[PDB]
Amino acid sequence: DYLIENLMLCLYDKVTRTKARWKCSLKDGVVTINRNDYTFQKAQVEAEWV
Amino acid sequence: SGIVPTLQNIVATVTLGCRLDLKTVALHARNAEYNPKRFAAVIMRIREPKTTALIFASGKMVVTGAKSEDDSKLASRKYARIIQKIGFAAKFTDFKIQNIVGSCDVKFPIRLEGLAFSHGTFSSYEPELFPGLIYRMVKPKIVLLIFVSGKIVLTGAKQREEIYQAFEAIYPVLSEFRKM
Amino acid sequence: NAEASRVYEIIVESVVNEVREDFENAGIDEQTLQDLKNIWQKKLTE
Amino acid sequence: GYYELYRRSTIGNSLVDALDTLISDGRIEASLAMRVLETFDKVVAETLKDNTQSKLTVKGNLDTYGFCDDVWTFIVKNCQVTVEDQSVISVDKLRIVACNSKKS
DNA sequence: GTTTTATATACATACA
DNA sequence: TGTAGTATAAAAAC
Repeated sequence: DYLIENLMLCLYDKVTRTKARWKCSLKDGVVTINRNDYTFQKAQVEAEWV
Repeated sequence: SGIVPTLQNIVATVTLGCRLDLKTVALHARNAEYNPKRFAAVIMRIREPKTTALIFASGKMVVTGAKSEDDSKLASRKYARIIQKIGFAAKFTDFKIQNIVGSCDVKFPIRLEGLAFSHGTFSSYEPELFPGLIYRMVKPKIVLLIFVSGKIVLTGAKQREEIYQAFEAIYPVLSEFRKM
Repeated sequence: NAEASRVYEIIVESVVNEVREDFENAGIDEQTLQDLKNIWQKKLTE
Repeated sequence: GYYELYRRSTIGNSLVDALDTLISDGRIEASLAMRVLETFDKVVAETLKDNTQSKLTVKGNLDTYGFCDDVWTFIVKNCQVTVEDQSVISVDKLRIVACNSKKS
């Protein structure tokens, strides 16, 4: 809706957007996905807001 | 002509009538950005009508990206409701469309240099700077960007009929300077 | 996976060793510090 | 000067719960637990910076995003996470909370 | 300086 | 070496 678990906790170096296409350069993080944990030096996110 | 410009972007302003705490808005509305080091406003987006709003502490708001007058107003009302729901005494007053942008294609190449020379007081063409010819029309008061490809951009309108009349006025000129 | 299990082991071992000074400043107990370590690893395992 | 966000990770949550248990049994005071958590904040930051090498790629639909107080929050749906150090993992919903690498 | 949108050139910077 | 970000060019609000 309009007003305010697999969770990634990290730092961001850069976040950009062109039209509805978002790109995020992340680093130094930990994430739990489907009950398994991963640590990472870098992560790149490419997501469409549509 | 039988060519009608397609509306591409409409910018409108709205007065909500109450001051807003921007951090509170950002912390309660989804798809909102508040970075005061960058711009003193909350930037918020909704998917339908697909638009972007700039929301200020003064309660003034700018809504961009709509393609029709109806969508511009609907989107604006939606942003107002979101703010209202967060708890602010926001109202929907003085809605006003400030700018309408249109575009079209005459489907034939244009001799931009010859057009610029003949209409020197209205034209600005420096291809090494920007490839389009900037035409400042007097009546209606519209600015057109004319490209070699025959694609045209029209902007500065307060109502869509100005976009339509500006294209009608420019069409004979484009044909006059058709390439080869 | 190897990297994550490894990172967690590093974190636990480093935290435990680095808070021994704060623990002693509060006169806590070495056995209490070892208990923190074990309960933590246990709940991590759960 | 270290972010407290990692306290929400699995390892962070486990430490909080462990500390709470000792407090409840009257073995340590909340003041010491706070110092322990502050050290955890620093150790996790230094370990994730110096002891990781993997690179992840996350691709999917951006459901929601938000930025406030130097923190970006994103909710990505139906995404694929590629882990490289050959593994492709799919997730229905992933919440990402990221603090500015440049701290203030 | 932001934000949106059509339009189009030169030049930068990655990467297989 | 051919595929895939910056800069250049109406209107309001701050």
